[PDB]
Amino acid sequence: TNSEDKLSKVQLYEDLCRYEDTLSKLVESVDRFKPNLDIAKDLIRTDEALFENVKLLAEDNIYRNLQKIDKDSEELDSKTRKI
Amino acid sequence: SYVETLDSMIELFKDYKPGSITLENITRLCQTLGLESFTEELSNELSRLSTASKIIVIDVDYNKKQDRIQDVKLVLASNFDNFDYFNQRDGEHEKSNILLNSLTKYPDLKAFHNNLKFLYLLDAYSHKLDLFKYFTELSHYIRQCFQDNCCDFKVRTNLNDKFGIYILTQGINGKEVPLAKIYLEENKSDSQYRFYEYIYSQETKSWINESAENFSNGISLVMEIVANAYTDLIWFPEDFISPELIIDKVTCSSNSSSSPPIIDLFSNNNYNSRIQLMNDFTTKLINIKKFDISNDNLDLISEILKWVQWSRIVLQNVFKLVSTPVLQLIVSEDHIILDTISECNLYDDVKCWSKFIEKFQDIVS
Amino acid sequence: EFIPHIFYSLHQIRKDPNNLSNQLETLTGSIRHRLKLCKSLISENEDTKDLLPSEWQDIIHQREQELQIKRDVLDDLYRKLQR
Repeated sequence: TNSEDKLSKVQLYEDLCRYEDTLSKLVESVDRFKPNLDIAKDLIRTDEALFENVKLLAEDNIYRNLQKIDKDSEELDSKTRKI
Repeated sequence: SYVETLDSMIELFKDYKPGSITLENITRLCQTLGLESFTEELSNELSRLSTASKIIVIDVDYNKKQDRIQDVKLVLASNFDNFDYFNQRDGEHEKSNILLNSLTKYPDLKAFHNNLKFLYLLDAYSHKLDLFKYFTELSHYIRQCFQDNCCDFKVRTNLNDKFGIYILTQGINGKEVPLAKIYLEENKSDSQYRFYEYIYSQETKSWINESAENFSNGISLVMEIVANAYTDLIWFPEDFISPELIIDKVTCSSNSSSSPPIIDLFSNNNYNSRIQLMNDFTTKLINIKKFDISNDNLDLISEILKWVQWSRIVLQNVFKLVSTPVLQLIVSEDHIILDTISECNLYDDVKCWSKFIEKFQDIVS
Repeated sequence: EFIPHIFYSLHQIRKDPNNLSNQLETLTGSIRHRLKLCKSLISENEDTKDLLPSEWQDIIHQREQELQIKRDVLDDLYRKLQR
């Protein structure tokens, strides 16, 4: 149950959320064959924000290195424990 | 109003997301302007995209291995082959091609689209008026008109990878600063507007229409003021130029109280305590960005530029110095008087304006 | 992949609105398809949604403090056992 709470905590989740909302507005506009510029510009800037957050996620690897050094920590602890 | 709104939305979408520089996006852009386009394989490593219209042919060489544009060539089907599509840089032996630069130096197609829209305008509206010839020669006629009128302005073609006739002044550091850009624009207001060829005659020292039979319809010669940008905006007396010649009036839309900073400076008591400011303007100040200088209005270029230069050197500096926290300072449309100490007017030389500002700064500091 | 397809379809929308309503409707349906698969792919994977900032610093601090206390106790053991 806490998983979804953690997922909602990171910004890019909200980013995909309002990106979906903006495309929903755009499709509603084109359904009414009345394309509103503000919806499209909101869509493009939200997409750009998505893409910058896509870069920001990548520099990931730090957590992975922390994970391997954590495994090193507990394996050293177990070794010294059996010692 | 639906078509005008749709065209305005299409222009907005074209400007807001110009697309990435790819062969497919360049082809789609050319097709969106009604240009005929074909792709040829010159080699296993090189493809050419050739695009054509009535007069213009543009070859774009694409390196398939590098994912990059290698070359761009413009060819005219006019009897005039001398159209300058290179940037005018003083002291570089390599004339840098505007079209190639717009596809290699920029992150997007916006620079290329603007330059292509300009070439397409000349193509569509050239017939017996050849606008490629006339626009090239016009830069020489304006340069001569300034020499004959003793105007200290430099004329350059094609500045910063953009088509246009650029009018430059010497700035305080001897650096050239653009004052205005002259170019052709579609006349949205009157498709029947006759645009004639005007030549500057060395003999008469005037603009002359040699061939009243040589006209194009639905085009205007536009003078755009290049703001270095609210304090860097140029303001004109409302009666300085006929309202029919004003293409773009910056309407301060009715929800932000930006008077000219000049008029707010007649209303706001936050002055240098040494100066009593007196307003002697008879007219309202309006912000004008674009002028129609077509036909008989080519004489106005020198008057508009003198005002723009006087406004930058005198008015804007007087305002900057008065606005930084008793002598009477009278400010009018064409003259400024500091009590009995110093005066300058719009018809004085630039050297008189500089001396007035130096003396004014020494008193206000 | 949905990102480049979204980009491209976005651009032929903004380049050619003068296409007949058939193409506009079909292309908007295509974008709705791509974002539908986008939201699905977001949905099944918890790890990405977690990916989708001081905690990393706190983990680094705890790792370095446990490392230094391990080094100190090992130095003490080395000093004591050599007798």
